[PDB]
Amino acid sequence: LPEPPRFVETQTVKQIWTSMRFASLTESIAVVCGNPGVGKTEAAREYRRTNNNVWMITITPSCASVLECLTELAFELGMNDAPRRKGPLSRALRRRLEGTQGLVIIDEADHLGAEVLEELRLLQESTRIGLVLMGNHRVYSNMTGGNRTVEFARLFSRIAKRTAINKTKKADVKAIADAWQINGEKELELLQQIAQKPGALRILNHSLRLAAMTAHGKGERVNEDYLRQAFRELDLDVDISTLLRN
Amino acid sequence: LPEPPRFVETQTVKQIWTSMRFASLTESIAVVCGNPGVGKTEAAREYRRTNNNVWMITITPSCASVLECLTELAFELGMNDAPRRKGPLSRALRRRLEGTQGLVIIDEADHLGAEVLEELRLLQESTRIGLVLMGNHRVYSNMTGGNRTVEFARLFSRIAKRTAINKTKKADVKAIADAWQINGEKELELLQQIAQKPGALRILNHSLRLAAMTAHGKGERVNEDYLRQAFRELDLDVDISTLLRN
Amino acid sequence: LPEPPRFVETQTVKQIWTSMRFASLTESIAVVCGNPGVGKTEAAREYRRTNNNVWMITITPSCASVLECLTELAFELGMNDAPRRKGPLSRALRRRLEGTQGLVIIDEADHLGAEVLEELRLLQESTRIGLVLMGNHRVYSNMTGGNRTVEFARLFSRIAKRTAINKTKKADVKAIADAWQINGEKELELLQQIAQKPGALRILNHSLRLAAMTAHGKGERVNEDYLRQAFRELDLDVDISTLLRN
Amino acid sequence: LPEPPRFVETQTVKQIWTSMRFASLTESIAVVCGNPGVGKTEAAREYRRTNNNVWMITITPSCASVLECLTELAFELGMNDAPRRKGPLSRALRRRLEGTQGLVIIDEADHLGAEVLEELRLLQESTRIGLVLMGNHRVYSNMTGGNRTVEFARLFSRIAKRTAINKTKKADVKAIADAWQINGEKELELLQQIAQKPGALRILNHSLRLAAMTAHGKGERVNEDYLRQAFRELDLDVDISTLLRN
Amino acid sequence: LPEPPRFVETQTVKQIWTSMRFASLTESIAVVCGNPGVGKTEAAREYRRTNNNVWMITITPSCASVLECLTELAFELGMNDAPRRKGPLSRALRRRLEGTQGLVIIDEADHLGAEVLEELRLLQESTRIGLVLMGNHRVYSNMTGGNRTVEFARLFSRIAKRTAINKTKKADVKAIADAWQINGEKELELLQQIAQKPGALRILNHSLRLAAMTAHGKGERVNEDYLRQAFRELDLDVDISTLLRN
Amino acid sequence: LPEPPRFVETQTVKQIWTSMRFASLTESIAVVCGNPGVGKTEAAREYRRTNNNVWMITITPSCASVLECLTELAFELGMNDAPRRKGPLSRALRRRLEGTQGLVIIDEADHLGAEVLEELRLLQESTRIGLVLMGNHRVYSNMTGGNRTVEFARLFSRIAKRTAINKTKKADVKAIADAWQINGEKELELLQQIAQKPGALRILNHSLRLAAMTAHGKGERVNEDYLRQAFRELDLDVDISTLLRN
Amino acid sequence: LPEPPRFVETQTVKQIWTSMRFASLTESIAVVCGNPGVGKTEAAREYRRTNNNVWMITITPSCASVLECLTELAFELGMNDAPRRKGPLSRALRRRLEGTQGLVIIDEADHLGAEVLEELRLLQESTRIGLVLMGNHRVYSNMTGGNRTVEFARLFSRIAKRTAINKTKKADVKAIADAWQINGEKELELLQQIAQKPGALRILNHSLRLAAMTAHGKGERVNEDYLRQAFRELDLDVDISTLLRN
Amino acid sequence: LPEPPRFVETQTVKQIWTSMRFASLTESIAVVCGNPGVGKTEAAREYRRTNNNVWMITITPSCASVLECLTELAFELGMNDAPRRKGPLSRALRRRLEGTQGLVIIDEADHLGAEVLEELRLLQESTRIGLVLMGNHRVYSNMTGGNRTVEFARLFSRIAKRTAINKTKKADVKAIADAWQINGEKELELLQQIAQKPGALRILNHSLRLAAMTAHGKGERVNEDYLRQAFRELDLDVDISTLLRN
DNA sequence: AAAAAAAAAAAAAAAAAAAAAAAA
DNA sequence: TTTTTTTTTTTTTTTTTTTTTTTT
Ligand SMILES: Nc1ncnc2c1ncn2[C@@H]1O[C@H](COP(=O)(O)OP(=O)(O)OP(=O)(O)O)[C@@H](O)[C@H]1O
Repeated sequence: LPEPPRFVETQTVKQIWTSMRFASLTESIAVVCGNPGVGKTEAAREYRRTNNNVWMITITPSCASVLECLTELAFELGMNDAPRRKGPLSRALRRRLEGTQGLVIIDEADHLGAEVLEELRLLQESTRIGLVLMGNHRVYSNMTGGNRTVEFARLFSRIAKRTAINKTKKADVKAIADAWQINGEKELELLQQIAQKPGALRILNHSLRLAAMTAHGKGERVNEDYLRQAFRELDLDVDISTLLRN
Repeated sequence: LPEPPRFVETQTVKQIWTSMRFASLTESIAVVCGNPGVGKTEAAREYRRTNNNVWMITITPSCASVLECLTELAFELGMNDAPRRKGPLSRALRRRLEGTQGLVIIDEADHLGAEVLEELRLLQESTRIGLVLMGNHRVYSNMTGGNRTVEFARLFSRIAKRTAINKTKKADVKAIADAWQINGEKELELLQQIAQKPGALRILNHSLRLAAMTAHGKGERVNEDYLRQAFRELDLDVDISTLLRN
Repeated sequence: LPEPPRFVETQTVKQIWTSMRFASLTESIAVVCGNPGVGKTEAAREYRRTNNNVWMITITPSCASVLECLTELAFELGMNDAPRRKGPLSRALRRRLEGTQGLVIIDEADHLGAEVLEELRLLQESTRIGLVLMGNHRVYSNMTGGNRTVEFARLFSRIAKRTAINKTKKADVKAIADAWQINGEKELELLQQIAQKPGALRILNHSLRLAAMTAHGKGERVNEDYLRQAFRELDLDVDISTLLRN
Repeated sequence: LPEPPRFVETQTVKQIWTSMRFASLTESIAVVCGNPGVGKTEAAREYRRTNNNVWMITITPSCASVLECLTELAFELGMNDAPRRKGPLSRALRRRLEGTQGLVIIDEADHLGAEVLEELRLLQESTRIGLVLMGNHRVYSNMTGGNRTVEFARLFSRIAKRTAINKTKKADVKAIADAWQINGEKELELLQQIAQKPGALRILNHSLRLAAMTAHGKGERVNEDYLRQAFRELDLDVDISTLLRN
Repeated sequence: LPEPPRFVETQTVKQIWTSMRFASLTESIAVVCGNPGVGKTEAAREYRRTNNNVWMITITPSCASVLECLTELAFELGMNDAPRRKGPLSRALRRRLEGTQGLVIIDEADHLGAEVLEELRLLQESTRIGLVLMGNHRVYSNMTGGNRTVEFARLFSRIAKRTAINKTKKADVKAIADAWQINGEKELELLQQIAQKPGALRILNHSLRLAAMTAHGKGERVNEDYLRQAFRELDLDVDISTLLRN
Repeated sequence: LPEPPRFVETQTVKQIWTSMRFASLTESIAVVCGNPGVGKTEAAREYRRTNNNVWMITITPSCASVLECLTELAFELGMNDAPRRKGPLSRALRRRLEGTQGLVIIDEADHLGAEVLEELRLLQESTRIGLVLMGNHRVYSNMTGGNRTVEFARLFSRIAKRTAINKTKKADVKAIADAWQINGEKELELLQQIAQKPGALRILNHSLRLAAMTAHGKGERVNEDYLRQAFRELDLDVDISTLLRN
Repeated sequence: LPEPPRFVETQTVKQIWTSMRFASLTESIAVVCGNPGVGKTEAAREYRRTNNNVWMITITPSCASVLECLTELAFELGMNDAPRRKGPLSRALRRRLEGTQGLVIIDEADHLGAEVLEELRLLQESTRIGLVLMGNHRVYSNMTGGNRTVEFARLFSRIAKRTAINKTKKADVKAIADAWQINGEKELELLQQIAQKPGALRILNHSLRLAAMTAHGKGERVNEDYLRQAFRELDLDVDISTLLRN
Repeated sequence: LPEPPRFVETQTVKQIWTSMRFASLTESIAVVCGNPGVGKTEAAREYRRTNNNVWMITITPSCASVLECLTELAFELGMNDAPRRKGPLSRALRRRLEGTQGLVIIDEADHLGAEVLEELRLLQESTRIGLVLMGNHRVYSNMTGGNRTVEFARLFSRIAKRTAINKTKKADVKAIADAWQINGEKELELLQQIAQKPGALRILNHSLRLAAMTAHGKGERVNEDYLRQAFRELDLDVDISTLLRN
């Protein structure tokens, strides 16, 4: 019956916000790398919404070059009239970002190459801001493993605080259930089981939203039956590569 | 005598449409991969024609790169003046697709590489639309099987609902026959046999259209004789790799 | 004395033309694969000459990639200003070929790989034209034999009608002899014997042209003697790999 | 005393020129494969010099790929600004060689692989010219011997006339002696003996040139003594793999 | 006391140089293969130093492929900007080497395979230069012995003059002693005995240089004692595979 | 109490250094092969440390191919940006090593095959450096024994000085004891007895270090008791293949 | 009732740990070979878990080659992006393992061939770590017995400490019983008798776990009856090769 | 009249299932070997069908090597894109089977060699699954009899539970008859007599199916007459050896 | 012990034609 | 006009190796 909670401050969200606060305070690059669906992107979005002078961009493979990444950062800054060349855009970003003590949150930073990462590191160094590189466990692995540990030496030195989010914690699903008004022990155990699945918090949110929608359509309250039905839906455990083969 | 039916709503078509509706509502990526000639592309085309704010593109090996796939998507959107660079085109697609709650159906998505699939994934994430990847069993097999379950981890994580179409069901051919005005039990059995041949509805439609054309030319009604003649035609059981040796 | 016939409509030519007409009407891929020198390439050329909206290309190993094959198809279309990229060229071909109900005859289609064949079948599907793959037994043997029957599954399902030309039939050589004004039973027997040689119809044409040229030079009518002299020429039965050894 | 004859029209040269004329007239591939030092390369060079619209290239192992062989052919054609890709170069060759009824002489053609030979065959077919292939017995042995006769089936069918040069005939050495002003019966017998050695005509030419140079230096006429001295030179009968052992 | 002679024109050097001049004049391939330490490499180096338009390369097992061998030849030619592909490099070598009547000296030619030797032979044929191949008995043994006499048939036919250097002759050591200011009969006998050892002239030069260095250090003239001490050094007659066992 | 000596100059070390100086001066290949644990590798390492323009590499079975051995040599040279192909890397090594009169110490050279040994031999010949092969008796045994004395003929001829180290000499262990401050006659006899054990100097060093560590832990001086305890340790006389059986 | 102990520090475990510590300190190869089921692999695993900079790999017959064994070691090191060639992987291992003074425990080292054992020995030499070879009596028997004591001479010389585990000792089973809370003298005697059976500690662990499971299911305490039932199970005394015959 | 039962849960099937459960629980290898046709393979297949995370492969002499056996195991796992090398395939199997608590049943394991059995044992050890060897008495006889019991010592120690199936038991045929709706005492005696014949359950099933087919053809019920006729059929007592010679 | 066959397959160039948008 | 870039790619192979097995 109640409207779904758009965002809840879980333990993982609190840790990620602490990492971003440290990055903005010490003015050094921070790495927030975790497995998919652990609450990273929504934590970054909520941090951007609730904190002034915080700018967040995502790195698509189309915006994975220096000019396109700088243009994305400028568009996030509101500089809709930014120059379309590398040098003028870099200088405009240096002028606009300086003196703000901001926090440029590079979501999906694993797509960044060496040149773009060097450009971002130089921008942070000459701007004195926080640069939170996000993504998956490839963010750290890109800066280590042979020739990459000497080319990325300066960038790896800039990294002050690094956070690894392996799996969604029990406190996270507990907070989500509390925000969803769920009290049943069986329901909590089912939510915890859904959490350990790949795409942890995404699958948890999909199951919760589908169960809430089904209960609202049927005019009843959400219980373990609706959660189980939603989790059995989505065909998560379907080996569809073998279904077509056989 | 009556005109052939352009499209008939079948069980497989209904399941695919349910998957599309779920993808558009939940705003998460869905996978619809089936064996050749099971009714995926035609159902997707009918969904696009009957529903507003629904966009369909096909992924040829020529349009299997980020720039070309984004250009195809823009051309589907009606943005005939789309930018020719990766970044500006991605931003234009983000502005155009946002706020529509649409459904971008990526037909033949098995041709997409890691880069293009990742870019489309990020576009869906930052746009809040539904992405329906189609093709064959290789769509799922690309995202699983070793090193590709950690590179495609995030893309696998967004996948909300996946639908398997191994072979066309009896209800599908029953609906096709009813739309074709076929009542004979022998004709129904012949259609059922025709469906299980490789390329189920491709061969079924070819045989039905040929039988109808032959009957109309001869001025008679369609019966089992014309169906059998059409099925014996098309040389499906011709091992044309051995008619030359022997 | 009479001028040689540049082309004669025969049984093999009639069957190949029936296959091409079926491919153009049903708008589905057709395969015309036979042994060398049976009357396939000339049949396709004559079909292109006598039928409008019919475009024929040959696939050299240099034009066996997607970009080069699409450029060859565009040049056949008269699009001498075709784009030099894969995507723009594919879209230009989609625009130009659409609405014509044409017939793209891919001569020597055995050279095409999986990528180019997949691109061509997708172009045919999105354009609603007839695609005729031509060549030798490898045209079909490429789409069967293990992993190639599941990668080429959709393309194999596209194949509506497949025609095998193992050896030149008796009616074919009879029609050619009639076009060459040959009545002698011994001459017909010699022509039939010449046909069964490898490179059947090429050897037939070479022998006929040589005999006609020699008879015209000598001022006499063509008879079995000139045919025998021409056939004993061309050194068909010369084991030239053992003449050097011995 | 008289200057050596650069080229003399021997019987083998006449046969090779007849094969070349037949290939250029019939517009079909011809094979001229013989033992080393029989006069094939010099006959081809003289044919190219004395006949217009005749182009000759040689196939080194570096120029044994499609792009490099096509570039060699273009450079022979005088197209010094030829494109550096397979497709554009093939199309440029098709445009330039078409309408000339020329004769593309492929010297050392046994080095061509299946791909390059197939491309050259298709170029000849779509250009209507004469392709002449030479080398050693491996030219024919490449297109025969099991799987090689079904892969090279079309190319073997193209072959109109094939000429074998096992060893230089008595007429060849007779013509060479006549051009060299040699009348002695012992000298003719010695030249015939020199011919039967491996590398027949190369050894013959080397011996004749050495004898002529020695006679000119000594101010005398060439006789059997100088021929014998030259033939005992060149160390043909030196088992140098055993001279080091013993 | 006097400085050692860098190079002395021995009888073996004279014979090798005669072979080089014959190869450069006749413009045909020559082979100079002999046992280790006989003076072939130094003779080639001195010929390159004292004669213009003479190019010498050595064939390491890394430079035993067509591309690397052609790059070595180009670097010897001074073409420091040679193309890195097979075809363009071959054409550049053809253009640069043509019209010079040079002498491409292939040291250690026994490492060349069939492909590289074939390419070098065709380069010499189409360039009209002299190709000199050195090494050991395996240079000729590679072109004879079964299937190797028919694959290497043309290359064997090209060979104009082949020179065998089994062991250094008495004239060689006599000239070396004369250049070294050695007159004692015992010293001459000791040098002759040193020559017959494996690595004839390598050991001879090493012993002479060591004796001269020791005499210069002691301030005396070189005599039989110093040569004997040097020859007893170098541990030539040490069965070092048995000193460890016993 | 005193720190262990890192390295001590002994008779075997002096002989090996004399061989290395001879190889670097004469610019010819030298062989230093001996039984395991005789002081070869440490002598080579100390020579590299104390002498400029001296480069040492070891040949692991993975680095026993031409490309990998050349890459090892380049990495020893400091060429961290060396090319990854055989030819360019060989030319880079030729350029870098030339004009230095250096000494390439090939430790564990018995793992090199014919190809890699030939490449290193030609590199030394074209560079005028000292190639000091090292290892065990197989270094020489690979170059003799039938067909191996004619394939390795040039390499064997180039071997200037070969040094055999069967067992560590009495002077070697005497110098080691002097560096270890050992005066007891019983201790000297025990060290000599330890020397004759297999892995002579490895075992001697292990025993000395263990005795010194035990004495330092107990606060006493090293005597015969500690050496005997260390030698009874290390379980050299344990027939561990019969302990498990019994 | 109490949970089973995952690991107990037996006397054999203490001896194996002493050997591993000696190998890591002395930086020399150690051998831990014994009869199966004595407590070797679990001791190595526990040592790896409790000590930092300790890497343990196992040698399957598929991982018995140099490349696969080095890849196994790299994967144990944590570099999932290790190069797949012999040389680059060896250099990456040398770089990563250097400066750590680690302990690479090669479990099941009896499967290693001469090449792989030599490569691991050289890696340990150039890295200064402790290589602990494990397995059965064949580990030593591979390095002794004729030709194998001279090829494996260096590897045998580098073996610092070798430890024999013939059978599980009384102290080991006493410690296991103490960790299992077993006090009965009859139970202790039964455990001792179980130990002397082949596969000593595997059988002991299986019997103890089955007895504990049966007691927990029946709600009683483990005594002599449950251990006797478990030992009579597992069908150790079943001559199953004679049951089928009779 | 009733359809034949596909499977019946017999006493032998129950014992085999108990052995498989024990193997999957104790995480140790189990051996299920018996006489041919005693209900082993079908019991294993039924257990695989009715249990999750259970994988069954058969070992034929074609797939009796390490690479092919691992490929078959991977194909059973559904990894149709498994690597083709020994090491990568072994690592992929280790990653896929780890944590699944699986049970790999190796049907007809007597064909496995020492290398493949060792690889499977190490895979089970490092994966913690249940390896069920299967076949005939050779499975155990390969692990005992001299040198085979010291080479297979570890594998023999790994074997937890071994089950012998000498012949089909009375309860087995009783359950089969009950599932086949047979009540006659004479029919039961005939089935029992059929069971003791070689190929016990294969022969019993063949006789029962033939009798049922004959009864259905004649429209009567199965009784002793039909079973006797079926048993006299199949030529079980026909000695082919003596009829042909005589 | 010796010769031949059938793969996987992974790292490394390099090089050349085509727009193609934008600022002064 | 003048320039600045820029980026996107598409093909070019090229090699180096790395077993895997299979038989005689
Ligand atoms: N429970 C059962 N009910 C009916 N038939 C059975 C049953 N178990 C086995 N069979 C029959 O046994 C035959 C083959 O299975 P079975 O286990 O006897 O083979 P096997 O000789 O052990 O096999 P292999 O030696 O190849 O592993 C079939 O005819 C099958 O019908």
